[PDB]
This record gives sequence, structure tokens and C-alpha cells, in this order.
Amino acid sequence: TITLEKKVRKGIESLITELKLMQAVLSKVSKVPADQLDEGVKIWAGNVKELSYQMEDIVDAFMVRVNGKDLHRISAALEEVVLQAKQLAELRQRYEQEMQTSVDPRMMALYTDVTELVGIEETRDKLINMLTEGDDWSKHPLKTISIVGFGGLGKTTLAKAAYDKIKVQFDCGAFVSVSRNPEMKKVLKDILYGLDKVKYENIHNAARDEKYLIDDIIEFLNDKRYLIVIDDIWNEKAWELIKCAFSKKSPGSRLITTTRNVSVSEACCSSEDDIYRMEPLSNDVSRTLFCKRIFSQEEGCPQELLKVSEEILKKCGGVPLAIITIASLLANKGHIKAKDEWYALLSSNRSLEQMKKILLFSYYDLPSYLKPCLLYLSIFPEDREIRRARLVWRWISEGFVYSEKQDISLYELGDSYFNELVNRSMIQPIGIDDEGKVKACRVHDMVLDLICSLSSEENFVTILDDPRRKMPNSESKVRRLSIQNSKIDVDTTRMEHMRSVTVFSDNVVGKVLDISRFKVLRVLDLEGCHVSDVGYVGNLLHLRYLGLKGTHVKDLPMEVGKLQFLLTLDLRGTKIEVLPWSVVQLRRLMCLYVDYGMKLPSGIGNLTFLEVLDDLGLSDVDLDFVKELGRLTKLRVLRLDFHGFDQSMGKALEESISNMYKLDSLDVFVNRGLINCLSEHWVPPPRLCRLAFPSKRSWFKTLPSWINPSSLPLLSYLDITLFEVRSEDIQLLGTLPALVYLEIWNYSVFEEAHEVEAPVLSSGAALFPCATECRFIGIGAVPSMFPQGAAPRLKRLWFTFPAKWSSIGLGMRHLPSLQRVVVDVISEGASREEADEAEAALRAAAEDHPNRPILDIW
Amino acid sequence: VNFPFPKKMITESNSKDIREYLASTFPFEQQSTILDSVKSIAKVQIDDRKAFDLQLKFRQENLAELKDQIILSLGANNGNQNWQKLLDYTNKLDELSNTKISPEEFIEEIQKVLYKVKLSTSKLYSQFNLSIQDFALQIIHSKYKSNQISQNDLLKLITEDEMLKILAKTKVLTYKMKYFDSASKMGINKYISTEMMDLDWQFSHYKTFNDALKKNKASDSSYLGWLTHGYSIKYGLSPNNERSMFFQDGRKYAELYAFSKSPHRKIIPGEHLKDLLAKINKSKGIFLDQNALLDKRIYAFHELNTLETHFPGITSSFTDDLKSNYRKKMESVSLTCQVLQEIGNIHRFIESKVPYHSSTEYGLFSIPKIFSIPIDYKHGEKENLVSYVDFLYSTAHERILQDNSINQLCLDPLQESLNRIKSNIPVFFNL
Ligand SMILES: Nc1ncnc2c1ncn2[C@@H]1O[C@H](COP(=O)(O)OP(=O)(O)OP(=O)(O)O)[C@@H](O)[C@H]1O
Repeated sequence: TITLEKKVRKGIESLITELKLMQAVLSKVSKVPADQLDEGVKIWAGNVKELSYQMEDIVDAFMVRVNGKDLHRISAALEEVVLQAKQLAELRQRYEQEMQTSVDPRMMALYTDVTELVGIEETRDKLINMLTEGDDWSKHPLKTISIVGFGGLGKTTLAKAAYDKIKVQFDCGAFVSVSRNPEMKKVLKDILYGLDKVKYENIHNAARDEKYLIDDIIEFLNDKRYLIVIDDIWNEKAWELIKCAFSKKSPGSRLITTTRNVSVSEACCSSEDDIYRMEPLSNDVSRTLFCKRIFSQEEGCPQELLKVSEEILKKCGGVPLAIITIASLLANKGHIKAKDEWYALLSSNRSLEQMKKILLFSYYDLPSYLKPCLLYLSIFPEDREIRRARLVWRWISEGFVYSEKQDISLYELGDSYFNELVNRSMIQPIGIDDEGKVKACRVHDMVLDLICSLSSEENFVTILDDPRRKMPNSESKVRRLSIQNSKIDVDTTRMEHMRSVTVFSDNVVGKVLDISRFKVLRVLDLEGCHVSDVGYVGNLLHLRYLGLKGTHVKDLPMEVGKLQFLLTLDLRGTKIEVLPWSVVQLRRLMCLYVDYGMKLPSGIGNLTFLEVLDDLGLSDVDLDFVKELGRLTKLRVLRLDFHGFDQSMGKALEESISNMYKLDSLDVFVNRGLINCLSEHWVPPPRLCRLAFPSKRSWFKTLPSWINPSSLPLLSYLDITLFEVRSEDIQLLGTLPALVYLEIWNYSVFEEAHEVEAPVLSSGAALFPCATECRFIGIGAVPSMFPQGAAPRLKRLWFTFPAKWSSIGLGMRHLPSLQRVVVDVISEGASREEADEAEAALRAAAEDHPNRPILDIW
Repeated sequence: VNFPFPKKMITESNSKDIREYLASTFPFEQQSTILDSVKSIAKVQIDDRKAFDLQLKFRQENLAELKDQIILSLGANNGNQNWQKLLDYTNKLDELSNTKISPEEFIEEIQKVLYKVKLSTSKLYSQFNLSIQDFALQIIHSKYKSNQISQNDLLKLITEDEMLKILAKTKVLTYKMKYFDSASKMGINKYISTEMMDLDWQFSHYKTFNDALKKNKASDSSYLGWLTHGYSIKYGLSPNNERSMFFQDGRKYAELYAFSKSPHRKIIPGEHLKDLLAKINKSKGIFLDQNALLDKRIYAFHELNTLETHFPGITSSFTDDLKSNYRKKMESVSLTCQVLQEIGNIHRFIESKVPYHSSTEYGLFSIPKIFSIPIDYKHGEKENLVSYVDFLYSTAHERILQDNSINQLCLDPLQESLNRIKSNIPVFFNL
């Protein structure tokens, strides 16, 4: 039986090498647009993909289950898959026989008539003012503007409009377009030929290197005012090289650039005030464009078509490209289509092919390791929004995230992937998480349709709706399933090799299908369903992600200890009370979500690698527990509850916390009273970046001593409720380097009967660098707070003002960037005649400010 | 057949008779009525000193009676439950109850007994425990009313956390144990609000504490309300069958308090405020659709009512409130619950009129047999009762709004109760 072991080891190593080679080939193939592949390579690539799936499964089985029967099965599968690989190779070799270029579809749009653009005037004039901006604009240094957004939004159209409008007030200008994979010689020759068609008429035939072309451009632009537009920049090196030709200084010249990428725009412009962000049209403008495109002369929509029109316009989203293409589709110049045909289109040609080809540029440009992470978005329903933590943990579980470096955490890699997807304008971010990051994301609908078609053409994902998207006609091997309409019934007797199941139905029939037959699973996601108990979760042996959130589960089988591979375990909103003991024996576990009302077993110190722990109970617990807490060393998020926890042992807890070197966020929730932990001389962890005490009824005393800017060099969030605030407490907050967000409560003002005291700031300038929001709830003063001009980035101020102090000046010209102020007045001490006086006074003080912020007196 | 509603406008003439009748008969003395809201039913002339020493005698008799039962329950017990321990508890109970002592000693011993009763074999065992706690805090209330204890110390006693976590537990559990079967047989248990618990003479003392906090610290009063509603949901007075969004969790009260101190948070909400307001709008929508089930609408009403009564203005959204016009609906349902509770009180009082009902119909130790209000029909009673029920229904029929979307929750309970009452009043009036 020894030789069995050795043979199996050898076979597995061979499979690993073969997998590397296959992935290299597939990544190489998947770059070519579909119009340049031939059928042979496409078919062969599909078959290679299937073989890759099978070999991955075999390798994983060996890694998990390692006896006689297992080794025998593994050897059988090994032999079979090797045979199939050889056969496919011969097949390809048998029928191999060796035996122009199209133009960019976006080129025709430059010759569209100008009387067909609907709502440009406003944006056009705003951009023109952003360019000139004054009377002596012809004497200021060179300036660069940039425009960003997603495809089809109308960037080059706006640039063309402004250029044609104001080109008269310059000496020379050009309008050049850079593509995805550019040749720098061609770009420089284009600039030269655009500057003077007569002198450099034959410049496209010259053969010099880039240095001499750059020298020519520099010599021609000497002592001239120029306006130059550069279009469709796709990465950084291109701009880094082209920037050399505009190195000299020339008073009065202007540059414009347009792009889809945000970092490129940050690299072009100097200040973040020189960035224009395109935004979609409003509803009325979109509707007029629609009507003008289809009902062109009548401009009268019949009534029966109103509501389908409105739903279609909502699906378009205000993007002119989609509006135009769908309007041409429904126009059918011969005849307007019928209402039922409109419905059919809504539920579900040259212009359509062009739009698809245009939008796919951003997909064909991604790095190879980001393409699966994008297709994975086709699992979720249409219009809802997606939590990012869910996405990141599922990506890690599926195996899309990996690296070879020794000192890297997969969580931050996944976060980087998400931020990169947002950077390329393919995802709309929404909200702010409770750990300082994005909360959720949204996807445009046409993009969603493109993604669904792409992922369906490769058996990446199979969706189950009843009206559309039924079971594939001829497919025996399905890997990832997504149940959205519970009306259907499922066979699930041929789906031996599943990998991931997800149910989106509130329906009872959703829990009907049997799961214990998918002997190889990695992702089980039943969030929201009404399943009641799962005893079959053991015997799965392959899981990585177990998501049970918002389900009616009362208790877990005491066999989860068998799942030696289990990254995530999500239990929130369930009815569980006490976790089974065997949970201690899950050595690989990186994330544990739980409610504070659940009892944890004793030996929690064994769970190293824990990177996220949510809502510890910390009640009815002895000391060895709080000492074990000090062993989880690589832990980046923590949340406590202090509910029944006895505040006599806080010192051990603070030592255990100070033991965690890597850490970003921290919460402490306390019902009432004085917080008896985190005493002075604590030495917080160095990398801390976010701190919060959301209690609002449990105070600190004067202030923690460890808030000095040396101990907490990094901090971008703070939320504290003190007992009594001093005047030289805000000073210590001025000392903090970053402190983007801040919120302080004065406990004595509300709960006790103390009165609002005016704090005074002194002895310094630039007190609050990078403070965009401040909420001094309980204590307020506008002028004396900010002397000389400090915090030149604030945008929202919250302060309190007694009506007694009607007779201090409310001048808002210390602070340039003000945009919003929320005030509340205390009127019992002073009479109403002083009250309305102070009201009108601060109103005028807000009106004088040039930015003209908004007020609220409350 | 449905008996038609009485249609009378309230007269000071019969007001006099009904008023002295309520002021004379025992159970209606310590309770107040909705009819106090009427224009002219004035002239109460009541003094609380006599009612107070009456309560003293009642408490003495009830503690003595339960002690009597405790000895014999220790005599023959099915698995010894250390009943002499509860006996020592009632021993120190009577001790503290009889003597005058210094305020500090009373504080110490009250806290000791209360904190050690804090920490399942028999059911009436637990009933005895609950009655011990209730009698202890009743002693507290009487002692405060006896001017032997200041206000400062009373607050320092009640405002500390553990006492707050006990008041609600007792206030809900005792009411359940005492009135649940009566409410079920009467068929009104589906309309039982924690808001109107302290309107029975059995729970007047609680009310005192309540206004005391409204005296001094409104924050703690609102906290006590938010606590008692959660405790009521927990012990199954109102089953929702899945989960409560915002009542059992500690981090929800923090958000509510934060909003209550600086309201502008509602305009610029955080995430927890966001999903709070989303759940509120969802429950509102559920409450304002007529062919949803009754239990869901009642549960939604109870939750929204508690939120609005303790944290004012959070449930309000200006525009849609007028198109829905649900505010007056809320007031109508509240009025219905109050009047239904009073009708149940009257129905329970009727049992005192039975020739053979020595057994109390209110609950364990509700009334000591030393008083045991008798069967003696008096001159006024036979007229005053029917007049009072007719006046109740007449006063109610006016303020209720009439629309079938809202008719489902306020009209038919009143109609069914009027039917049951008009059917059973005579048969009891004969014999
Ligand atoms: N205000 C408008 N009214 C009517 N049509 C418009 C308007 N703005 C843009 N369009 C149409 O949208 C189509 C695409 O716009 P355009 O190509 O300028 O966007 P883009 O930002 O250049 O896209 P990409 O980023 O792919 O280059 C053009 O055919 C243009 O006719």
C-alpha cells in the first residue's frame, strides 16, 4: 500500500503542473474579441475548460480526504482524466489546417448633426467657465481639466462642443484620440498634423523616434496659446510620456482629457477641483430625447404606451447611448411596434451589436485575475444592492483570491480587488460600512444583461427563473446554481459536481430541494430563507462558507467539528442561544459573525487566524476566557458588549487587547454608568484607525490620556461621550494628524442640569487639518473655535447656541469650504424677543458666506 | 342579531348618581374611569387616606393568608422545594411591613430580599415567588406614600439598573398570571396593551412610580417603557412568531435615545437609523392594509403605539400621513383597548353578584376573604350598572372613526362585547 501512496503523490504533482499550463493557455485565449477567434480554437478552449474543472476536483478530493477505498477511487479517477486529456490532444491535432480590420464604432458619432443633442447648453457653459474663469485667464499658468464616467455617457461629445465653441480665442489647437493599445509615434504624429496641416502635411510618413517628434512639438508651440484635447486615455504610461511635450511654461494655454478610469484623472489634474464628473440626464430630458427620437414630429405619446415607456426609461438609467439604441429598436422606421411587443422587449440588429461591442471594452481590459470576480455578479437579482463583505468572503471561498507572498492577508487582497472594480467605473458604490469602508454596490441593468449572457455561454452560472432562463436544454454538468423563482421544481440528480448553491426566495418551496446529495460543496448560502433546521451540514467535508443569516435555525448539530476547512460562519438573526462545544475544533476559521446574546464555549483561544470577530458576549465569563482572548494575534476587527461583564477585571482585558498588534477597528458598547476599562497607561495598538463608543449614556471621565497624537498617529474616526468637556480638550484633538471624522457628546448637559459653556481655542493655527465633519453635540461656538482660519476642509458643522448669548460674532468667512450647518437653540433663559433676534442674526451670518450653506435651527 | 348602540348625551343629573355610586362601591373607588374625560361629570369628593389604610389592611390580610397556605404547603410537598425559605421571606416581609424603622435599614433589607429572590420545579411555587416580589414592592409604594421615605432616596432606589429590570418583569408577569384566562374567556386578550396596564386598582402602585420618573428623569421613564414592552413580547402576550426588529436588542435603545436628544439625526441618518426607519415604514404599511390578517395588524399597532408614546415624533412623516390619515386611527384603537379593559373589569365585577361565588374571580390573593365583597344587591346597583355600560358605549361611539378599512379592529370588538354583555346581564340579574 506504500506504492499506492507514492504513485498517487506523483500523479497529483503532475496534475498541478498541467493545471498551471492550462490556465496560462485559457487566459491567453480569453483576450481576443469574439470577432477574431476562429471556431476551432473556441471549441477546443471550451473542452479544455471542462477538463480543468475535473482535475481541480480530483486534486481537492485528495487534499481533503488524506484509506484503501479512497486511494482506489482517486487512482481510478486519475487514470480516467489522464486518458481524456490525451484523447482531446490527439483530436485537436487531427483537424488543424493553417490555410481586414474594422473601424472603431465610436468614430461615426463625431459626425452626428448638432441639432440632435438635447441638453448640452448647461454643461457646455459650465465647462467653458471652468476653462476661462475670469478676465485675465489669458495670463495664468497652464491648466488641465479631466472628464470621467462610464461608457456611453457623452464625454467626447461635450468636449467637442466646448472645443468648437471657444477655439477662436487661441492660436493653435488639436483633437486627438488615444485608443486602448496605443503606438506613441502615431499619437505624436497626429498632434503634429493637427497643429498645422500644411507644414507637417506628410508627417505620417517620417521615420524618427519619439525624442525628435517631441522636440518638434516643443519647438512649434513656442510663444503661442494653445487648446488641446486628448481623448480616451486608458492607463498611466501613455499620459506619462505625452506630458513631456507640454513641459515648458506657457501662460494662457489649456488641456482637456477624457477617460473612463479614475486614477488616471487624478494623475492628470493637479487639484481635485479640476475634475469634472459626468452624470446622467434627468428624467424630463431623457423623455424628450426619447420622444424626439421616435415620435419625432408628433412628440405625443399615446396613453397605452405611457407606463411601458416609463419602465423602459427607468431601465435605461439616463445614459444617452442606451436611450438612443432602444429608441431606434422600437422606432422600426417603417412602423411603430405594438404595445404587447413593447412589453416583450421590456421583459427581455446593428445598433444593438454596436452598443454591446462598445460596452465590452471595459471587460476586455481587465487583468486576467479579475474577470471571474466580475462574472460572479451575475448570481444576484436585478435591481437590489449587494453587501461587499458577502462578496469578498464568497470570492475567497470559491478560490479566486490567492498569492504566494508569505505575509499577506487574503481579506485585504479581496478588498483591493473590489476597490479596483469600483475604480474602473463598472460598479456604483453606496453607503459607508460600520468599519469605515463601502457598504454596498449597484450595477447598471444593460451591464447586467451583458454579464449574464457572457457567464451563461460558459456554464459559469445557471439561473432559475420560470418565465425566462429555464434549465439548459442539453447540459449534464452544472457547477453553480442560483434559485430566484421558487415556482420551478429541480431535478438535482444529475448535478453531482455542484460547487455553490444560493436561494433568493422567501418561499417555502425553496427549502424543498434536497441538499445532502451534493457531496462536494464549497458555498452554501441560505440568507433570508425560512429553513428551520439543518442536521445534514455535517457529512459535507468540503464547505468553506456557511451562510445562515435571518433564518429560523434553533440549534446546530454537534458535528460541525468535522469541517476542518471552513473560512466563514455567519449566524445573525437566528434563534440560537448556545453554540456547540465542538466549534472550538475548527482550526482554519477566519470570520465569525454572532449576536451578543449567544454563549461561546470555553477553549476559544485555539481559533488562531481569526481576522474578524463580531459582537462578543462578555457576560458570565471567568478570567481564563479574557486571558485566552489575548492569543488571537492577527485580528483586525473587534466588537464587545460589556453587558453582564463584571467591571473588576478590565485590566486583563486591556492587556489582552494591547497584545493585538495588527488591528483597525474597535467598538465598546456599555449600557450605563462610568466605563471602568481602558485605563491610562494602556499603550494602544499602533495601527488603530477607527474607534467608537456608541453608548451615548455611559460617559468617560475627563479624557483618556492616551489620545495624544504620538500614540495614535493614524486615526480617521472618533466618537466619544464625555462627562464634562473642558476648553483644552478640543486642543488635544487639534493635535491629531488625520482625524477625518469626529463626534463628541457632553453627558452633563443632557442627563445632569449643567448649562452650555463656551469653549475657547487658542495658541495655534492649522488646528484641524483634514477635518471634513465635526459634531460638537452639547457644546457650540463658531468664531472662537476657529481662529486665523483653521480646518480649511470642514463641510458640515453641528453646534449648540443658547439664546442668552444674543449679545461673539457668527462670521463664517474663517472657513472657506462650509456647505452645511445644523444648529439648535436653547430658549428658556432668554425671551422670544432675543430668540428670533438671534435666529435672524445667524441666518444673515450664513447668507453672507459665498458658498451659502444651509441652516437648521431645530 | 346585533343589539343597537345606546345613543345618550351625558347629563350631570345621572352623572351625580353614577359618580357617588363609583365613589361608594369598593372596586370602583381606587380605579379611575374614561368618563372623567367627559365635559361635565365633575364633583368627585374623594379622599385617599381611607383608601390608603384600606390598602394597608388588604396587604396585611393577604400576606397573612399566603403565609397560612405556606405552612400547609410545606407540610405535604411533592419534592421538597425549601418552602421554609419562602416562609422566611414572608417573615421578613411582615417584619418590615409592621414596624417603623430608619429609611436606610428599610433600603438595605428591601434590596437584600429583592436581589436574592432574583435567582422551576412547581408552577404555583413560582406564583408564590412572584407574589412575594409584588407584595414587597407594594410595601415600598405604601411606605413612600406613608411619608416615611423621601423622594431623593426613592429615586436612588428605583433608578438603579436592577430595580428597573425587575419592575417590568413583575408588572407584566403578574398581570398575565392574574388576568390571562379571564381575557381569553372574554375574548379580548388580543387587545391587551402594556400602555394601559397601570389603570387597574391592582396595579396602581406602579403608576405612582411611573409619574415619579415623569417627575424627575424622563429618560428613565421612556427606558422603562421600552423595557416593559420587550418583556411583554418575550413572555408571549403578543406572539409575532418570527422575531422583533427593535425591542429585545440593547443597541436599539441607544439609537432611539440619540435621536431623542438631537432630532436632526433623522434627516441625515446613519445605517442603524436607516434600517430602523425602513422597518418602521414596513410595519406601518402592514398596519394600513385591510385584508391582511388581524393579528399582524394588531401587533403592528402595538409596536407603533409604544414607539410613538415613548419616543415622540419618530414615526411621523409629514406628507403621506394625510393621505393615509392613520393618526386618528391609532387614537381610535387606543380608545377601544381602554374601553374593552373597563368592560372586562365590569364583567369580572358581575361575578361578585353571584349568590355562590365565595371564590375570587380576579386571581390569587386579589381579595382577602375578610372583606369578600358580598352578594347584597343594593338599591342603586341594578340601575347604575346598566346606565354605566350604556354611557360607556355612548361615549365610545362618538370619537371612533367609521371606515371599513379601520372598522375591522375597533367596531366589531365593541359590537361583539355589547352583544355578550347585553345577553348575559339579564340572566345574572335574575339570579
Ligand atoms: N446630450 C445628448 N443628446 C443626444 N445624444 C447624446 C448626448 N450626449 C451623448 N449623446 C450620444 O451618445 C453617444 C455616445 O456618446 P459619447 O461616445 O460621446 O460618450 P463617451 O463618453 O465618448 O463614450 P466612451 O467613454 O465609450 O468614449 C453618441 O452617439 C452621442 O450621439
